Amino acid sequence: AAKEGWLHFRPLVPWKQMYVVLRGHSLYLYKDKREQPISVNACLIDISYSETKRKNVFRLTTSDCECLFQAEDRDDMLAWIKTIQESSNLNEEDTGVTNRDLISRRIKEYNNL
Amino acid sequence: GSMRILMVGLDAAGKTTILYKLKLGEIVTTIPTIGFNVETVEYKNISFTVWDVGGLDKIRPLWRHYFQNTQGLIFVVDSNDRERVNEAREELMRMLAEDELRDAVLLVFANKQDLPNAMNAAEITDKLGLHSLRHRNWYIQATCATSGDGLYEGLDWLSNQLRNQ
Ligand SMILES: Nc1nc2c(ncn2[C@@H]2O[C@H](COP(=O)(O)OP(=O)(O)OP(=O)(O)O)[C@@H](O)[C@H]2O)c(=O)[nH]1
Ligand SMILES: [Mg+2]
Repeated sequence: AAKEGWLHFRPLVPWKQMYVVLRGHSLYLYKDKREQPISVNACLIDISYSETKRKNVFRLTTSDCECLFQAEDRDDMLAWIKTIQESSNLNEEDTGVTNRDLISRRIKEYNNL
Repeated sequence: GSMRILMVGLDAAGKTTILYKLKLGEIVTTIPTIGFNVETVEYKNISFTVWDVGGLDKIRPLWRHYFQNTQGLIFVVDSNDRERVNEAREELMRMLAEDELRDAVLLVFANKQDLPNAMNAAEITDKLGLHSLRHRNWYIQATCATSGDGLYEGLDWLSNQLRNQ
């Protein structure tokens, strides 16, 4: 694993505790650490300011989902964000295309909201 | 009553910091914004819906997706970044040439005034060529996003612009 640890999780598109393992660019969520995905090769990832009142939360957005993960502290959140970022194998062109499409969808939703 | 604001500028200028300083009264942890944050800020009986749009070079082509319906433009400049001030000028001018933004007033935040030898508002005015903007109300406001200095007077100016139309 590139990184693993407990995170509180809830989808946008109640919180439950999940054991999360990032392998390659696949994010695995396990109910039980003892019994071990979301592809993050093409994603947006940022600090959640207003989707939650909780601190230390990152918002993950892909073509298939949008969800919140709460880390133990600021450094843990930052370490998760960075490792997820670093896991993508997409080139500059494909990064630009996927970023464009994910952002444009997000603008549309917030122009509605 | 209400005012739609587009807040743009080069990456690292302090835009997200400004938004949440205003919205939450906090100095938030940030990473480069790939996309946008949007918040409504209530100030002196006006509801400012502020779009904080990422300024990384590769996503500047996306700025155009936010132009329609903006009443005020906030352009944030890192006053410590002498290396990229002309680049900031060029990006600003490109945006100001867009017909979707013809009616938008322009607020320039000369941010990071706390940093040693930061360019003052007078210098930024000169380096951005702001006087050449003869067909648009514009105003420059020196700021420190982390302390909040300058931020409310910027909102004062925007408020007067709304009120006067
Ligand atoms: N010294 C100083 N640092 C500041 C000030 N405002 C913001 N910063 C810092 O500058 C860095 C970049 O700030 P951000 O708000 O993330 O910049 P941004 O404009 O949103 O950048 P993009 O998301 O890439 O568009 C952060 O480390 C901030 O804490 C300021 O007034 N003074
Ligand atoms: Mg930002």
